[PDB]
Amino acid sequence: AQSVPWGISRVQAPAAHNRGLTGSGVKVAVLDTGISTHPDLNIRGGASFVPGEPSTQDGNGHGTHVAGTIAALNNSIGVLGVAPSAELYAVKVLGASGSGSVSSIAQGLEWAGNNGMHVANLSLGSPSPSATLEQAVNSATSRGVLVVAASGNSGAGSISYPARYANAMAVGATDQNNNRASFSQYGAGLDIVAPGVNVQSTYPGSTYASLNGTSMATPHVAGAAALVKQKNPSWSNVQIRNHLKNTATSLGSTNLYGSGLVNAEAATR
Ligand SMILES: *S(=O)(=O)Cc1ccc(C=C)cc1
Ligand SMILES: [Ca+2]
Ligand SMILES: [Cl-]
Repeated sequence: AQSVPWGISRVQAPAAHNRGLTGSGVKVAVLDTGISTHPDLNIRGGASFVPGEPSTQDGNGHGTHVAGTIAALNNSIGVLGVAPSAELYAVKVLGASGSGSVSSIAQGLEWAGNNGMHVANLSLGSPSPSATLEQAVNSATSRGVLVVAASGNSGAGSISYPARYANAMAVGATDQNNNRASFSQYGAGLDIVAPGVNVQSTYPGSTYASLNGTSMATPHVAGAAALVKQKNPSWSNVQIRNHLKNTATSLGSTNLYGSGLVNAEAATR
């Protein structure tokens, strides 16, 4: 049996699926700890930039979890992604510990821009800026990648990097009441929010697990971007980003929520 995690329903992905929109034909890179082989995922390719971890399999769990929020397969098992037919790429930039470097992350962004990705999900970041990282965000953006990044989990009213950069689409986290999760960073540069509490997804060991974080919110938006790109193949990264924001549901101040809660139904209508 398949179930639909609450956040997938909250962003109204099923309404898009019912119009034939699944993310088919859209390439989405998950820049994270890898993605493990899993019967509810279809991994098309990828690359590793973590020295000593040359495989793209996931020794941590987070990247597999993020991948399933984007793209868990629509079938009779497991869960269901926002964009269940997205073409899914494992771009390992963080090791099994959950950390990498700005260089590995930048290499993953450059890979995305050199390999035809439409969306790059970066459920990662730091409170400090990075010139290396910034250059790579801008380069990927110039190559047509929509960079979608987590705002961070410190609870502060400023957002972390790379989400803070103008050419990243910064995503904060909401709870089941459509309030900002206490940990979700907010403030200048915040673009949008999505579910990030008690998010069930695919997990290594061919299982399913729940996590909290802006890392869980981000892939809802990356998946919604893929739905919008399938509907509107000619659109740029900027057009997709703007449309997601323009069709989001206001939840409160722009400082706290950006444009508000992503709405895949309104974005694909
Ligand atoms: S996540 O699991 O919520 C991990 C994570 C995401 C983002 C940052 C900073 C932007 C840090 C950790
Ligand atoms: Ca499934
Ligand atoms: Cl729906």
